Amino acid sequence: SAKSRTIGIIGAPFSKGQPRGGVEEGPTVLRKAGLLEKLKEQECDVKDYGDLPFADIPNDSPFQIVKNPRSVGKASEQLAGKVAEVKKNGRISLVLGGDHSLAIGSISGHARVHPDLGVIWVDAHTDINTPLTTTSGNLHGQPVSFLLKELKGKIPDVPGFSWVTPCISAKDIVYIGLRDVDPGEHYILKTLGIKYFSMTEVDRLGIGKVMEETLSYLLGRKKRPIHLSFDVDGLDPSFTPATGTPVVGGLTYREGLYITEEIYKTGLLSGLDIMEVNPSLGKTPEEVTRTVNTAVAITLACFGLAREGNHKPIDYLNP
Amino acid sequence: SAKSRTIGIIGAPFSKGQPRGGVEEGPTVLRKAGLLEKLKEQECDVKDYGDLPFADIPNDSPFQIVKNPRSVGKASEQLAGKVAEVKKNGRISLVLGGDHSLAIGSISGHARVHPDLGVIWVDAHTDINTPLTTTSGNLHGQPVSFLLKELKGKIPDVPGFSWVTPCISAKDIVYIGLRDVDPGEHYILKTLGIKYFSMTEVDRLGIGKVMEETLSYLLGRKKRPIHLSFDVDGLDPSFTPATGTPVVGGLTYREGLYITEEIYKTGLLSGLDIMEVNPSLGKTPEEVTRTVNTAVAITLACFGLAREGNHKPIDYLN
Amino acid sequence: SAKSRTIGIIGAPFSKGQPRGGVEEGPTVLRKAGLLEKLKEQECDVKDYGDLPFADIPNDSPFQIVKNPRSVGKASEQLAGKVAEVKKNGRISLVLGGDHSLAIGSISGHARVHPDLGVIWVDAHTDINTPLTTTSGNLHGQPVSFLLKELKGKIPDVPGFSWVTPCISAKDIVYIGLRDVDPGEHYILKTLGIKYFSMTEVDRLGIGKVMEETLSYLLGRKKRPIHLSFDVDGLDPSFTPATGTPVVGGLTYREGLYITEEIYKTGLLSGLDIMEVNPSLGKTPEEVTRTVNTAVAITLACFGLAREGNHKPIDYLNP
Ligand SMILES: [NH3+][C@@]1(C(=O)O)C[C@]2(CC[NH2+]C2)C[C@@H]1CCC[B-](O)(O)O
Ligand SMILES: [NH3+][C@@]1(C(=O)O)C[C@]2(CC[NH2+]C2)C[C@@H]1CCC[B-](O)(O)O
Ligand SMILES: [NH3+][C@@]1(C(=O)O)C[C@]2(CC[NH2+]C2)C[C@@H]1CCC[B-](O)(O)O
Ligand SMILES: [Mn+2]
Ligand SMILES: [Mn+2]
Ligand SMILES: [Mn+2]
Ligand SMILES: [Mn+2]
Ligand SMILES: [Mn+2]
Ligand SMILES: [Mn+2]
Repeated sequence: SAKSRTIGIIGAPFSKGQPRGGVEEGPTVLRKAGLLEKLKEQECDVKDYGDLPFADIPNDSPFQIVKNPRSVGKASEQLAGKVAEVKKNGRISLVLGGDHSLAIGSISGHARVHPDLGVIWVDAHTDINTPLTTTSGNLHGQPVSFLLKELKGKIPDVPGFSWVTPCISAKDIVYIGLRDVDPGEHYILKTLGIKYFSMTEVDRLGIGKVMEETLSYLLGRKKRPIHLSFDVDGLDPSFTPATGTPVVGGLTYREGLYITEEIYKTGLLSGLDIMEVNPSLGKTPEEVTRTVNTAVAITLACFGLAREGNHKPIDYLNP
Repeated sequence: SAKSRTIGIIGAPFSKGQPRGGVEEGPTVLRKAGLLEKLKEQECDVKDYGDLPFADIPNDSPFQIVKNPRSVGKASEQLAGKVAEVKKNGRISLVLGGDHSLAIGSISGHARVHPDLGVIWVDAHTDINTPLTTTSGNLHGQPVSFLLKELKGKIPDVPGFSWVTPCISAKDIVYIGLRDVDPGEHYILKTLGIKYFSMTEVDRLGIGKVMEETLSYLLGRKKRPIHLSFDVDGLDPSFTPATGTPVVGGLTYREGLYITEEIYKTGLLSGLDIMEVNPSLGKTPEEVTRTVNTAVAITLACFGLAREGNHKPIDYLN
Repeated sequence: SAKSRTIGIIGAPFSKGQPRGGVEEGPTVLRKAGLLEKLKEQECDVKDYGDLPFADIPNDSPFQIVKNPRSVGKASEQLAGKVAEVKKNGRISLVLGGDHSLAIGSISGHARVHPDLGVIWVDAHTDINTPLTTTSGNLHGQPVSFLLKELKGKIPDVPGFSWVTPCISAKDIVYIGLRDVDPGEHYILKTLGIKYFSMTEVDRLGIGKVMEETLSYLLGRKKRPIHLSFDVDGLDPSFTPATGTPVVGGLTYREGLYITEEIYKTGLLSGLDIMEVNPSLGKTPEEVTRTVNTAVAITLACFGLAREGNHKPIDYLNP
């Protein structure tokens, strides 16, 4: 199959980045929904590397207020190794989460094989809090801080993160869907001059202009791999309610599909994260099914499924 | 009343273009909602040509996988005759469906009186499958194939369709709202070079640019008649749930009203189809009422009802 | 605090401008939701002038079809005096309604201190019916007609309104969100040549272009105080269902936040009305809260709360 439709699926059943149980069932519910089968139906070369075990770390005291540092640290270190293995096999790494702290490992591992990569971060949250700016202490709101080169000297020695080396510069990341940012995070976002399209920008410009600007900002100088880190809470909770930190006034089902359709069209998608699907956080069994279906739809669009339609290079009027 | 406000209403209680029962009740639920009365309230000259009787064809064997060919063929043939009669009487034909296979008859009947007409097709689906590309065999998903001049020779001899003559060229149709297109249909669109605004285009451009481009593509050379074929599943199932083939991520209530408001403003609406309203597919009685109300609102906008407001040519302050 | 964040709160528990009971509980439910506390949390200087006592007028006969004229007349006369007092104290007047007839008093009282003010009217309705064009006889659908200078000679001697002097010209008002306009109102709108962005315009242009044009139309010549009169039914009933006259196809939660965010950014907000919140019209206990939370969110955006985030002028990376 073509490069843009060759896929290495990694299940990352991990939850200790945040306090709500159930996010570790994300790989299980996404698979049961028939993700692998639906991708193979759209001419994809899919290989399943299974679910990473993430063996228990019973002795994992907090670093100041930062909860489960060694667990989050080790899960991300093993994900890095697995993502790098998938990348070396000439496959787009498809990380099924799991909480967004796993992005430390996903982007790090991807950058080991492709150091020139650019990040598109779809989320309601910046996840750029450092272990010292965080007020919650939940590492799922800190991944970007461990990855940025400009934040070196501002990240303290956190147990389980000594393997981490900042791999991305402030200029190679674009945020889309922002609407819930902490004071410390907003300060980081402005002082470093990170490119962002909050909900305000999406409202002002329209998702067409947002995507046109996002892709020109990151690819204008030179074509390079794209790493899309998709947090389902980035979409409005009317489409993805079964998630840990939902915020009203989010990206629509259409905007979510438009972002992913545009990234596919570049033929440069190299890494993908489908994060924060928590099937225990539905209010009804339908809310869970609605979130999973939306997450599956976003994923299919990342690998070629277009609303206008798709067809094989054959004559349909004379079979 | 003005030409843009003179209507000939045709009831088309037909369902055999698809397998789900209840879509034949569409003319009944749209009328009960007070469509005729509400149109007369907005200074429309309304003439009701009634509901067409669709006689049973008991031995209507399938053409390959294509279900009920003679039934779908005869219903359209009847609709074509009625639409032409309405058009000759200087009226805008308002077809109350019924499934989308009735578009074969609606557009054919309209083209007999106005051959230079342009088609605006609002829908989640292209309905351009031919009897040979179709996988479902449901005729409601093949009306455009029978109408296109470029597909002459690609349509086999289907029982009940020998009266059909392709009346529209690939350059005379614009699609709005596409989000569920079959491989064969996508091939047809691309090879014939049909103009389309799928949900991707609506997201990219905005409905303002979509309409500006749709109307310029069609009338740019000179003014010509407009046939709007409105399938309620073109709109999102949060506004029109009571329909046979609903697809998520659809046109909003606002986008639907914006398309119809822009078409009204041209004063060139000559034919209208309000299709696929199925009152048996509402999960609650409210889902049915919501779909009917949305369909009625779309129809009123086609004949002048504007969100900014409307007023009679009199002095309201004196 | 900053002028744009120095606020004076006025409670206006009044309902006799329409026939549905409960809209007088609007100030009570908005306060209970913690509006004052949330504003002080975003560095606002908040002063509460309390709830205006609206004494009963037992012998209130209708003027033709116009219901409760003296009651509506006296309530706005009382509000005008209070708004003017708040304005003289160098504060942004924040009127918590209450039905939209109170806009007669809110805009009048504001114009006594700032006569060059511009009005942004966020609503589904024009509220421009005169006491003679109205078919309902409900004064909350008439405040604009009492305020316009061009409609002087067309407003009859209505009991309780002799204190009223038209303070705004047709060129000084912009409508946003219109979708339910009476024939008489549409005639007034067109004959006077009032600037408006009905839902048709919002769909055509996008809220970005709508706001850019609204602010340019009013502030292009000279900076002037902005009076935002926000009726919650201007937003779609999926966000504000607990309201008297809901109309489908309204402004989204995002569009509402975008309008208010843009008005804040000018630093020229001088008067604000949060009207038609009726907690008795919520089909479930959930519908009231949704409407209330939405109204509180709109208000916070008017005084600085931004979706991209906010931060204090301190170095967060080096405390
Ligand atoms: N910035 C947060 C954090 O934990 O740092 C604050 C938060 C808790 C209270 N208000 C929202 C959650 C947010 C982190 C979001 C992490 B996510 O992976 O879902 O983007
Ligand atoms: N192209 C379809 C067909 O029946 O040909 C296939 C369909 C069934 C399963 N996938 C979508 C329905 C579609 C026909 C749509 C007809 B309609 O009037 O609703 O637009
Ligand atoms: N123009 C109205 C009026 O009473 O003037 C007519 C109305 C009643 C039935 N149809 C809509 C209500 C509208 C006025 C609404 C007042 B409001 O402040 O909520 O806009
Ligand atoms: Mn996240
Ligand atoms: Mn998030
Ligand atoms: Mn159709
Ligand atoms: Mn359809
Ligand atoms: Mn109002
Ligand atoms: Mn209103």
